[PDB]
Order: sequence, then C-alpha cells, then structure tokens
Amino acid sequence: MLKVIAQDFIKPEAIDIVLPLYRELVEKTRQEPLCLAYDLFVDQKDPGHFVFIEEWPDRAALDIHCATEHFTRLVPLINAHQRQDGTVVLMDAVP
Amino acid sequence: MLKVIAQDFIKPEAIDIVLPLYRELVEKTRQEPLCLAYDLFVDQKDPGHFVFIEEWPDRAALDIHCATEHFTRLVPLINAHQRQDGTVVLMDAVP
Repeated sequence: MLKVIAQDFIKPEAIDIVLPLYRELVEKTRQEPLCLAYDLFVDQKDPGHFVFIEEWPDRAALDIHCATEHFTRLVPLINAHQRQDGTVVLMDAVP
Repeated sequence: MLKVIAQDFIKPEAIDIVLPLYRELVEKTRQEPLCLAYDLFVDQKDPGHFVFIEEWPDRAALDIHCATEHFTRLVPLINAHQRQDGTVVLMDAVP
C-alpha cells in the first residue's frame, strides 16, 4: 500500500471558512471505492495547521483521488487561504 | 486520542546502520501497554527520510514512551547519524 501525509498551513483568519470544506473533502474522499483510510488532524499548537493521513492501494488510486470532483473543487478553495505552500509525502511501510 | 507524526532525516551513508535500530524501536514500542498504534514509513523520494505515525491515549503516555529504555537507548543511536534535526507534531482529530 501507499501511505500519504499532506500538510496545509491555513491563514488563522480563514480557519472557520475552510473547516466545512475539509469536512466535505473527508466525507467524499472516504466514499471513494479505492480509499483505504483517510483521516484529518490538526496541530495542537497551530489551529490552522491541518494534516491528512491517507492510505491508498497504489499511486493509480491516488491519481484518481486527485482527479475527483470533490478534490478538484474543494482543494483550490482551501488553498486560496494558505499561508505557505503545503507539503505532501508519499511513503512505503518500513518492513 | 493524541496523534503524533515524527520525522527523521538520516545521512544516506548511515541508512543501513539505522534500519535495525528502527526495527527494534518499533517492535518494543508496540509492546508498551499504552501504545495504541505505532508504524514506521519511509519517503519514496528519500530513503533516509523516515516517518513515524503514532497514537497514544494522551500526552502522559507519550511522556512514558519517552522514558522507556528502548527510547532512551535507540533514539540517540539513531540521531547520531542525522542529516538535520527531526520534527515532531502532536495532533487532535478534526471531527
């Protein structure tokens, strides 16, 4: 499987705007046939620092995720309010 | 629950040395009664960029984790080979 961590840094002013967007993103993503796990967290010291922890079967299933209606609609609406670029790490389990 | 992501950046010449240290750290940490989850991953684009995803019932249990002999022994053995400081993020689930 493919494990992903993605981090967004949202302007503090914008947190209340983006929360509903994140909630829909999580709900719709979890309904993707190929999504194994998808959970969203927030940094205890930065209420605007959001972290996705995701598990996909492979890269192809992640490409599908990236092309979905909900991803392509919701993510730029979220990123409109970023304080800095986000980061994404793609990973393998350490055996 | 308390969700934690910790990242280490290990000098490439030291990857083969640290891998068995990581394996033992993971094995012993999962045996801590308070450990809810603990898994180790590696960045697909950097074989020296290791990522722990951890779950603890609370911060007290993290404190205890930090005091174990396996943590106090293995962690500095690993960090002796770091390329740059590691990072840690403590997190809450977003409902």
